[PDB]
Amino acid sequence: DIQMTQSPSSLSASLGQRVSLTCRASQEISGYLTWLQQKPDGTIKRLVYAASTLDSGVPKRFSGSRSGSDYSLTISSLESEDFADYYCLQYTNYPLTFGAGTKLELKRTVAAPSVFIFPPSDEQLKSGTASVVCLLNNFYPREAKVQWKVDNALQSGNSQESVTEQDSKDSTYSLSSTLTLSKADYEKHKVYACEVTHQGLSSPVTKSFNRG
Amino acid sequence: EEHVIIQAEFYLNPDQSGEFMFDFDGDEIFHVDMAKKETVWRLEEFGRFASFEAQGALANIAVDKANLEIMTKRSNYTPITNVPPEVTVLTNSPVELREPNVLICFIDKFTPPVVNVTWLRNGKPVTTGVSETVFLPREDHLFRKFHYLPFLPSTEDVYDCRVEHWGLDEPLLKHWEFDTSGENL
Amino acid sequence: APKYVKQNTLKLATSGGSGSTRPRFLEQVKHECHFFNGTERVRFLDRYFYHQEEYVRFDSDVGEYRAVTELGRPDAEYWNSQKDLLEQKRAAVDTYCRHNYGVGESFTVQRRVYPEVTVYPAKNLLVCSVNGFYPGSIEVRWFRNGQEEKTGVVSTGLIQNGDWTFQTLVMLETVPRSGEVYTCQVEHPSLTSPLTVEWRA
Amino acid sequence: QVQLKESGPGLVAPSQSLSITCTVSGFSLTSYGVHWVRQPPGKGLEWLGVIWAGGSINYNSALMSRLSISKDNFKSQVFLKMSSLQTDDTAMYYCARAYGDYVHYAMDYWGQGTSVTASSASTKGPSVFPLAPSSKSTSGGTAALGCLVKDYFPEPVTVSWNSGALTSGVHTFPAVLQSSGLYSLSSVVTVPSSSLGTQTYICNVNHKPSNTKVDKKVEPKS
Ligand SMILES: *[C@@H]1O[C@H](CO)[C@@H](O[C@@H]2O[C@H](CO)[C@@H](O)[C@H](O)[C@H]2NC(C)=O)[C@H](O)[C@H]1NC(C)=O
Ligand SMILES: *[C@@H]1O[C@H](CO)[C@@H](O)[C@H](O)[C@H]1NC(C)=O
Repeated sequence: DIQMTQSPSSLSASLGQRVSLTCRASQEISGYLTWLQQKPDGTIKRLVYAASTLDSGVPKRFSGSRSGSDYSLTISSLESEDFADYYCLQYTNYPLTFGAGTKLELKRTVAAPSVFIFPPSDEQLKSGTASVVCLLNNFYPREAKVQWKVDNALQSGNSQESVTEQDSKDSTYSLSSTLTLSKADYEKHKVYACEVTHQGLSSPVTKSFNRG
Repeated sequence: EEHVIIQAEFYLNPDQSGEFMFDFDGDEIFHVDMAKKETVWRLEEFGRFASFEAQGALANIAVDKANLEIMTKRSNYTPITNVPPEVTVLTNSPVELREPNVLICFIDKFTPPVVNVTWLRNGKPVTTGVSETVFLPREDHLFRKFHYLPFLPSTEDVYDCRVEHWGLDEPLLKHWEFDTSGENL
Repeated sequence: APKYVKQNTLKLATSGGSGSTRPRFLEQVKHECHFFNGTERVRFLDRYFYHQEEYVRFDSDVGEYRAVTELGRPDAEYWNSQKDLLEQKRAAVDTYCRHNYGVGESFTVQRRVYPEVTVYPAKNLLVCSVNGFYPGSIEVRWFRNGQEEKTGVVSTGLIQNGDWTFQTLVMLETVPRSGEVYTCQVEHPSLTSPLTVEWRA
Repeated sequence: QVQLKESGPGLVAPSQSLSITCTVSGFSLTSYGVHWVRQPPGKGLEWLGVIWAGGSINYNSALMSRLSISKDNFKSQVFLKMSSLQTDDTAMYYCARAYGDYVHYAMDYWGQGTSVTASSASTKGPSVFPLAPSSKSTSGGTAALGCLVKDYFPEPVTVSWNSGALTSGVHTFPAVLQSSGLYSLSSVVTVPSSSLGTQTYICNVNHKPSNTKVDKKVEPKS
């Protein structure tokens, strides 16, 4: 089995900028290398095949090249659509082996999250459990701190979050922190709050509800 | 875009093969023969309406050779990928028994511009009566080629276009038979 | 009496090191001319290649050589510095593209060749073979009893023969029935009136 | 024209068989070959095998004959059989096209992808609870409403808004693995606050492995 090791693992650059991936082969693949693009929805479109042969519906900014056993994809004039996951692929002999990948991120200006907080639903309370959700919409960068204070008391567990991908239009992330309690442990307090720390925020923003 | 007139040249090492040809919307206008040093019109009529000094095309191949050395050195002697060919066999007109026709061998999407093509009637190499185009340039910058074999169809004759290319392990045999004309399409 | 004109291939810039069933090394050059609205707008494109990778390209819309891979930067920088070289490449829209257009307009642009239309069944589907026409701008229509059938038409596309003629096969996915009359209609700039060919059960 | 689409069971119990089909259109399986590739969640890509145009098959040796790739040219669809499924096999399976019968023909067109989960756990319908807009003046003209999809297994779940009509400003979050072992996610929309009394906001949740399709309206409570 041939080993394919991709070099930039999590590159992040700006719009109209040049990046470069490196894929290197343990054995000699004799030029049989393709470059793939995977948008976050699963779509896999082929960019370059046979080291540096440009596919049909690929702009001229994409560019494959070879020096020895070093294969390099070089995207010039980075545009919004060109930010996704990228894999390299060898097909000189079975088995076909893929590279590790390269998350490409569009660096933009900082954005502060508008923080919303949601009470639990009546349908959910009857079922014996309860979930409070805190949403941080359209922020950048991905790095943000969310904390749950129930009756001014920092909660540790039952805090599971989830981040979206970079929006194709405005290039911002969104985060969904969900705090889960029982219907018994819910009715035992009055004040539930959400504290958000981010770079675009001068000071932590806290939205809260008092069950009323 | 209505029409495109491409002047295409290439040079290959170590084979020392050179090419200089004009293109109009995908078909060849003329190419300069490197052996005899004369212009070769793809359709003979063209030569009655236009001309071109073939000695000027040789000077361009000289520079191509020079540039190729520069490029080869400037890449630490990085080779070309043997991109295998794509081959289909079709006829000029829908086959009718005992009517003159031509078998066309379409070799597409390959590079380097080096290939061995041989027609085979009933398993035996066909010697005379074969025509062939120079390497035609594609737009993904690979190559495409045409090999012709005029023939008289019958049910007692099978044909094969045997294409050998460095991207392949074995020769590629594309089989043609009167019973199965349009099957491939 | 009309003379084609060649476009000079420019030498690269000497600027590299060294190193090392036989490996092959290819260099391509494509001086291509693009024409719009006849001869009104003309885009010249003096391109240089190495294997299948585009290295450096002149654009008439840009006016100077610009690299397409990092290896072409030395060459793009070397050529744009030559003042006289750029003028010829900018004037090529007239010097070479337009000149060569007029030289061959008779037998290239204004080339017309009648198709030959043929209808047969095989595989039971029906085939409309249209062979040996130039140019390739063609429209093929299937009529089923004087009623165009825009459902069931699988066209093989334009198939280049290599001898300045195209061929194409339009197949209609219809039960042949009986007594029905299928018609293939071909519109092509080499014809004076749309060709039609009928086929009855 | 050129298209490939995978279809197969969403949930297959372990130690059973996995049969996926790659129905193709735009080309003939008598001239092009079809590869199989899977992608475990979060991890990279793994090549499984390929059946070429002429029927020659090449499997990946690591898969210990747990793989059976067949083809039916006339029906234009490729098949994939996985035996002795283990928890590691949970991934997304693709198919891709390649010309001829030689490995040096690069693959080009890929499929959409299909999800297959190998777990003994049963399929469970999702519970859809509404995230009310509530709030007060909600900043300068915004509003946040959303749906909460809780306690479902397995993946995936598809959330539309107003039957697809409302798409601008929608964020449907990736699922998380709850403590119980089920999944939970939410979807939100940012809509103008003025339109909270003059536009209906319904979310449509589709969970194919349990045939659960729920349409819950998100009406404010203020
Ligand atoms: C075209 O045919 C020639 C002759 O068969 C091939 O040249 C041979 O190549 C093998 C290795 O592949 C050598 O061992 C022989 O010594 C060569 N013979 C001669 C006479 O040169 C050539 O490879 C073929 N070209 C292609 C593209 O297939
Ligand atoms: C094409 O050129 C003619 C002049 O020959 C001009 O009158 C016409 O407006 C042009 N059409 C377009 C679409 O540019």
